[PDB]
Order: sequence, then C-alpha cells, then structure tokens
Amino acid sequence: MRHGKKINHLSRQTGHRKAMLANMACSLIEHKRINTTVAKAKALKQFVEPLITKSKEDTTHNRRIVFAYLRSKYAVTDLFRDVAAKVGDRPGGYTRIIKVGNRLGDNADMAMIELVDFNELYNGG
Amino acid sequence: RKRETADARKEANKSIAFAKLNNCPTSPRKMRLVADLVRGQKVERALNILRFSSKEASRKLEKLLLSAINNWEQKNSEGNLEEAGLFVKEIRVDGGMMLKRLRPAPQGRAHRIRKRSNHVTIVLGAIN
Amino acid sequence: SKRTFQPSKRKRRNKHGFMDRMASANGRKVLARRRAKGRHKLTVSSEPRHK
Amino acid sequence: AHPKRKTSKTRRDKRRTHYKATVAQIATCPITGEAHLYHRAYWHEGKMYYRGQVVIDKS
Amino acid sequence: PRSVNSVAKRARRKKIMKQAKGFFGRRKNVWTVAKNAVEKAMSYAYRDRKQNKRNFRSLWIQRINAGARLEGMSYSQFMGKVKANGIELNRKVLADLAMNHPEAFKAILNKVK
RNA sequence: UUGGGCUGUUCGCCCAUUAAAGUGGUACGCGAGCUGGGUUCAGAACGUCGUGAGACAGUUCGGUCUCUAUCUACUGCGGGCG
RNA sequence: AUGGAUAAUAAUCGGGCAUAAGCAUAUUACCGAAGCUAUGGAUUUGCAAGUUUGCAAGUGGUAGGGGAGCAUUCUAACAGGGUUGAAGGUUUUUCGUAAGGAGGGCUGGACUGGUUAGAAAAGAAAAUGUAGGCAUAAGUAACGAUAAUGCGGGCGAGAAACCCGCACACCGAAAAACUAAGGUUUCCACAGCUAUGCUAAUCAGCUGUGGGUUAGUCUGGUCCUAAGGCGAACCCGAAAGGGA
RNA sequence: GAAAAGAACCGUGAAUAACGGAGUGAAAUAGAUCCUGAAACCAUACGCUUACAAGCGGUCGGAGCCCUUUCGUGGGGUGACG
Repeated sequence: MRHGKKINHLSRQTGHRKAMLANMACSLIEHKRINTTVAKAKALKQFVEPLITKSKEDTTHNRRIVFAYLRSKYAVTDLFRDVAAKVGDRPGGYTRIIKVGNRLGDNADMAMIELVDFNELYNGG
Repeated sequence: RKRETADARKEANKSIAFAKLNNCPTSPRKMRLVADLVRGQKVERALNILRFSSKEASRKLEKLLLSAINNWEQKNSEGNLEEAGLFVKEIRVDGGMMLKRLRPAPQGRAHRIRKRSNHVTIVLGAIN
Repeated sequence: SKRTFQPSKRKRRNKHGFMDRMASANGRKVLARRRAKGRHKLTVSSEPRHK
Repeated sequence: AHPKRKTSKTRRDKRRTHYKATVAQIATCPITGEAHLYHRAYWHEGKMYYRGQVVIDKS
Repeated sequence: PRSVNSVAKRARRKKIMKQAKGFFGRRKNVWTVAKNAVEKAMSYAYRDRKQNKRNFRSLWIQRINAGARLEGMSYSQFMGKVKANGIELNRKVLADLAMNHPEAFKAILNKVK
C-alpha cells in the first residue's frame, strides 16, 4: 500500500537517487536538452522546477540554497547567469517532456526533456 | 519419370514472388509471435507493424519483406507496384539446426543448452 | 579449499619421468606395454619443456 | 514438485492462446506522411516532428 | 549369413497403424500407443456384435408396443394373440409395418384380435 | 470452551481465574506447512550380562529433516462467446 | 406391524417414487444370455468312395505337449524382369484362416527376383536394457556477492555495456606494486563479429594476419654439501633382486 | 556429380548473412549439413465439427454437411445425438 507516496525511488538508494538527480540537473543546465528515460525525466522535472523558480532572484542566500542541491559551481553560475535571464517572468513549467520512442538494449521508453525558453521552433499548438 | 521433364514442369516459380531467410540465429517460437501480426496484412501495414514492433525478431524480418517486394518487382517488370496492392499471402516460420552446449550445474553435473535457429518463408501475392 | 593436484614440474619428473621408469625392473615393463599398445605419448617426460 | 504426466500438444496449445503479441498503436502525420507511434515524436529527415511542428532541426 | 528384417519390420507395423486413423492425440502416429489402441478397438469390435443383435430387438419391441397401444392393446397381449394364431412374422417386419404401413399393421391387429 | 510451574511428553499433579475450562474422529488430522525436544545412525561414560568381540523397552552429553507445483482441490483477478 | 441410543466429509429401496409399484397364495401372456434352434461358411478325429465328397462326435483355455505354414539373408539348378525405369520411400485396389501375396499413381535413378531343394547372425512392446535424434515441464528457474551509476561528443547500418570528457561511487596491511609455484604466448598493433563471452556489441584473455623476451655483476650450470638416491669391491637371496 | 563444369554477372540488403534471377548439368527439391532420404518432433493452407457440458477417448447405431462416381441397398472425410 502506497496511498499517497508521491515520490519515485527509481530503484536506487536514498543517496544514489539524490546523486543522480543532482547529476542530471547539471547536464540539463549546461545543455538545454537531454535524452533520458520517461520515469527519470518525470522525476528530474519535479526536482528541477523549484530550483529554476528560486533562480529568479539572485541573492547570496538563494545561491547557496541552489548550490546545496546542484553541488557544482559550474551549474550554479550557468543557472544564475543566463537561464534566469532567458526564463523571464514565466508563471511556471519551465521544462517540457517529449517521448521519442524506445531504446534497443532493454526496450525502455525514452524522452527528450528540454527547457521551454531555449526552444524557438516548437510551440505545441 | 523423366527428371528433366518433372523439373521443367515444377519450375513454375516464374510467376510467384517469394523470399526466404535461412539460418537465422533466433528461436522459432519467438518469431512465430511476430509472424501472426503480419500474416494476411497489406504490404505496407505489415512494414509499419514490423518497424514499430517491440521485438528484436522484427529488425531482420522487416527487410525480408522488402526483399520479397523487390523480387516481385523483378518478376513483374512491366507494371508499377502501388496499383497491384500487394499483401502477405503466406508466411511460415520453421525450425533449424540447433547447436548444443554445456552448462556446469551445481554438484559436478552438466546441463544441456540448445541454441536454436529458424527458417522463414514469405510469399506476397497480388490483389489486382 | 585445497585440491588434490598441486602441480610441480620437478616432483612430477622425479616420480613419473623416463629415468624413473627406466631405473626399476618392473617400471621398465610399463614402457614395453605402452609401446606395444601404440601410445603416441609415453611417460610424462614426453611433454615439451619451456623454450 | 514434478509433473506426473507429459503435457499433451493439445493442453499446451490451448494454453498458448494468450501468449500472442500486441500490435503497436501506429499513427500517421498529415504533414510529412511518415508513420510513427501515437503520442511519440519521430525523425523524418534530420528533424523531429511531433504535432505538425518541428522540435529539433539537425539538418 | 546375416539376415535383417528391416523393410518388413516396418511394413508390418504400417498396416496395423493405418487402421488407427482418426484417433485422438498420439494414438494415431506413435507405434506403441497405436498398437495398444488397435488391439483394444478390435476387442471392442468382437463384442458389440452380439449386442447389435439384442439392441435392435429392443427397438423393434418398443415400436411394436407403440403401434399396438394405439388400438387399445399391449405388446404382451398382442404378441400372445399373434403367436397363438399361426402368423410367424418376426419383430423386424412387424416394426417396419407398424412404422411405415399403419394400415397393414391395424389389419394384422384386427385379424388376430 | 483461560493463562502459567514441573516433565520431550500424551497423560497427570499443582497455582490463579472463568458461565464453562467437554468427550472424541479426520493415516492416534495436518513434516512437497514448520521445530527435532523424545525415539532406531555412526563418538563417549555409568549399572548389569557375557572369558571375549558385544548387548540392554536401563540411564546421561553431543549429533545434515532434500524438491523451481504438471493435473485436480482452494483463495482472488481477467479475456472469448452466449 | 410397534418400542427397545447412536459416530464422526452429504445422504440413500441403486434413483424417481409407490398406500400399491409392499407382503402371502394361485393363474395367464410377455421380456430376458455368446444356452437351444433356423441360414451361410470354416476346421479336428473316426468311418466309406476316390485321388475332394458323404455321415457321426466335437471345436473356452494359463503352465505345458503336438501338427501344418509366412516373412527375412544367402546358396545350387531351370526359367526371367529392368534407364521404354531395379531396389528403397508415400498413397490406393484386390486376394488368403492368419503370418502375408499381387497390381496402379507419385518420388527414386541401378539392380532384382519366380519354381524345387538347402543353411541360418531367421521376426521385439516392455529387461529402473544400449547408441543417436527429438518433445514435455516452458519461454518457466536462472543470467553467478545489494560497490552505482548519469549525461554530452567519436567511429559506426546498428551503442544502457566500446573510445574520449565532465560528474558520482568503491578498495586502499586492500580490490595497490614486485615476484616465487604454476600456466607456456594469454603480451603489442591492425582487420572480424561466424563460433566463444550465461544479453547485444563497432569490444575482448575469441578468430586471422604482422611483431615482441638482448646480462661479466639478477636466478640456476660450469663451485660445495644436508635428508635421500645410485653404488665398482664385499655380504646375502629360487630368479627378478636386497644391503652397503 | 560421369567429369567441379563447385554458381562469372545483376537486384534487395550495411554486409563476400540470406535470398531471388542468370549461366553448368540429365537433374541445384544433386549447392558443398550436397545419392535416396522414412519415424518421432515443429509449423501453414483447405473441408467438417466444437463455448450447459464430466471419466482408458474406443466400439456398435445415427442425422446433417463436403469430394468422387461403372451411377450405386457404391467409395472417401467430418461427424450433432444414443
């Protein structure tokens, strides 16, 4: 019974899961679009939305708070320099997820998790 | 009977267009699963099904159908291909010569492992 | 655990070598039996040495 | 436990009736005509079309 | 000299297996299962031949009884009055008449009654 | 239609309660459900018998409980057809 | 006819059910077996005609006893068949009490076989029989320490596992370095993904081609000896041989 | 295979994996797993039946429906039901 457990362990320990979620965010920040599985992308979305939300105000406290999550100054500076300037005043949902088929080794459903404000060719409708 | 006469009479394959895939290192029970989805379908619906099937037994079955289409185009040179409306008349997945290897089980005994093969045959036929 | 065969290419030759078979009177009959049967490999001394 | 009787080719054939495969949900886009999986993107020619638009232009 | 009965060894069992045609499962192709089923089939066929002669007489008697009870009679009384009248018609012909020729059956009944 | 002390115990005696602490069957129900405490494996010792090797309905310490559920029988959930 | 207690999975005239369809006596008709009879056929003894017929009595059968035969392989004589299609394999028709015989269609492409007589490696359904092949359990157990992976580029038809880079994690009196025993080319480079790798692989301790080991001072011999071995001479023992 | 005459060449395919053609032959369903090549075993097409019905799966009766026919109280296949 998991009547309310709104968190995906991703078949990993409590430390490995957070390490992977912090390692994927740096990649999604330095390259504005990465290719993952569907569940990992859906978890990365919920992990990275509040960070980009906090990044909309450059304070010495918010910088350290985001650093405590990202654990890399190279991603902290690249999130606070241009990602925050290009997001602007969006209400929410700074990322999009698009399925691109299945893999070959284990037949896993793939996804193309991307930033909304960095893709100028796709709108949705 | 005269064997040359029997062979000249049986050489009626100048009309039927078919394709064969012999000595494929895959089991027949796993390709008979994807053959049932293709049997009887149109020549393009079958291609789409084989291209988007979530089975490793379709990557080499989707090009056997293309080879069959090319053989049909070779045999019926006078005429296009989309007006005929090809389909998959018959498709059979048979067995093949299997290799035998040994796996050491616990307590000093050996079990047998048979790497199986399979033969695939496909004929197209036309609606016209 | 420790098995029964712990190889040694001198304890092998001191016990099954050609000069150990040829030294005894009844050990010299093993050579005759093997030559009569037609064994391509005689006593373990037939194994090639390291070169 | 161990089977007491060899499974007949009828009892083992009536059991392999739900062992069939499942044909995927294939759709077609009325932009480039290429077929794809429903609710999935696809690469046509150096590009990625999803819903009539272009997501990636790698040409 | 060395004598091997290889051809006739299988030609003998082909003939015994060709009459196990239509049997369920491996009783039609497997030799040691077909031979055990053909012999039992022949054992069943030897009998049921004595029973075909007494299962048809029951049907004839039932049909004669049905045809005789339409005229307010019974099979026992009808057969008694027929046998003690010098008629000598077997139950096969009597049932054929009761089924196909009710006029002839009722004529026989009125003559023996 | 109870919980404990003693015993491997069934049984039995005792302690404190309860309306009551029933008699039996189901391979003395149930080990492809569990434990191996007792009993009949190999070690050792005591009493007794046998000259001896050895034995005891005599006692004591220690001592490997194998198997991926085919059919039927159950507990649940689905597809097809009518 | 009535009362005289009953056993543990749901029960009983076999069941429906019957106030007669229960019980007692008497009568008639009918049903009822491979019993008897009617028809057809086969066979064993005994009696006659002959060279098969007629009559009489029979004809369940284990251990066991007797008599007539079939197929298979080969041989001796006479007489044959076959590339205008032999043996063999697959279907079909017909004949005989049966073992079996003969004919036709299809595959097959070189041997085969009638009559009489003879010989035997002369017939499988079972021996927890032997060898080979193939099923079932079943697409089930399992894929071999719960130290861990994520992303971006490269070759490529094809990348969760290959190469590069940035991150994460593990060992660190070790999962680090040398090397003995042992293995005896597994070492290095390039081509390959057939078999091998418990998955795929563009990768490899795998496959095929070209290379790789340099000593006056290191380890052994040319130097020495222990335990032990051999051992002229010598002492014993049928022989081989033992002691030294 | 009598003799390599052992498949030049073209197409699909990434592919000298496989196949379809084209040439050799009397034969390629004689293609190197190569003479004929059966049985177990694994599949496809066609004809008849099968989702209210309990057991050595057969035997004796018996409609209906498909092929053949010397035309039939002829043959073959499946067979509801007893």
